[PDB]
Amino acid sequence: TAGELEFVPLAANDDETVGQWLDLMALAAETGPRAAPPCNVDMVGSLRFAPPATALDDWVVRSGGRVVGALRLALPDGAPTARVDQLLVHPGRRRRGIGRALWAHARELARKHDRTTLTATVVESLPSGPAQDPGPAAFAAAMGAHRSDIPAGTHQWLDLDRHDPLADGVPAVPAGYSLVTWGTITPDEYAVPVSELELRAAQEVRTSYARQFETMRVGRGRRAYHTGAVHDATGALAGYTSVSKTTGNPAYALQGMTVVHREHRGHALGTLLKLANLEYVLRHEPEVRLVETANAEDNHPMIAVNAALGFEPYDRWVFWTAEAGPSD
Ligand SMILES: CC(=O)SCCNC(=O)CCNC(=O)[C@H](O)C(C)(C)COP(=O)(O)OP(=O)(O)OC[C@H]1O[C@@H](n2cnc3c(N)ncnc32)[C@H](O)[C@@H]1OP(=O)(O)O
Repeated sequence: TAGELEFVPLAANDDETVGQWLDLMALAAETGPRAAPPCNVDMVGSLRFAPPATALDDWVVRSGGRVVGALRLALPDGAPTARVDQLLVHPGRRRRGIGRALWAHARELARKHDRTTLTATVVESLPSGPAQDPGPAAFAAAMGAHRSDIPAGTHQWLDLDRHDPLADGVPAVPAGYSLVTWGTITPDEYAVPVSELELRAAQEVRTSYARQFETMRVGRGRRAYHTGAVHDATGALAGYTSVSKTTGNPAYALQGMTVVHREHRGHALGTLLKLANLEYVLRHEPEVRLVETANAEDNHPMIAVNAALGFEPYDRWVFWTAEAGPSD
């Protein structure tokens, strides 16, 4: 084992290592999937602000005193899994065993932390979209992982220079409803409704958990655009939608989920929300051209509604699991 590679914990206040890790990512992305390039604010931020009720176990591996690879695990409280958020080898040092060594490290950490399975997201090909590097899938299989049975993510791209869903402007707001907007922090009055929109003083635990996500994203320098639909006669939150923007990459943005309350369906609110919030976005983020989103592949309509707005299916986010295995 030892000699060639050194395992070192990745720590936010370690400027040099952190720097070499940002560079590794930058270098890797040049020959990785289609993606917004890593944002350094977002990435250094991901070392200071963890998601709620989640422990981060981050590592770097070195050859000759330099970072040649990285492993980040997310450990959700209570759960028996360890999510592999990053397992990355310098693109000029692949096929020497590093990945294998990182993966043995991941299992040893899962085991130590009382987790029985590792999960990962692996980029693969869509049945008829553009062929993707098969390496990461063959690595996964070779580590002993299996394709899980939860349906994969259909990962889509809208490109505003090839289609403008706003060509006819934003549609008419249906009678009885008004629109509202907010930024990175949910207004006090919609906190509870947002959190319940898709379902005592258990609301506080909920509201507080959501607030930790919102601050995580700000800590990571992300801006966010929300549009809400309100039912005037009841003042109920009928639906909302969002878009997330990293400090980096002025041309890129992330399209979030669109939610519409069960009792307010049938009024094209979903398309209204998407279109109106996009208008909102471009007004403050005029350089945005490339918007990404992802849906459960098994839900064709939601995907279709996105296609109608010009998002095209690009690549496939497949879920894998593996056993942490015995310590003994
Ligand atoms: C669950 C996961 O972690 S999936 C991987 C997620 N990470 C990424 O996609 C990030 C971008 N890619 C990378 O960093 C690298 O391509 C990754 C992580 C494979 C790193 O792998 P490396 O360090 O190059 O591979 P490594 O040398 O450790 O092991 C490869 C073993 O797995 C398989 N394997 C690894 N890469 C490949 C590949 N590109 N094509 C085919 N088989 C591969 C082979 O069986 C290989 O066996 P060995 O050479 O005798 O033949």
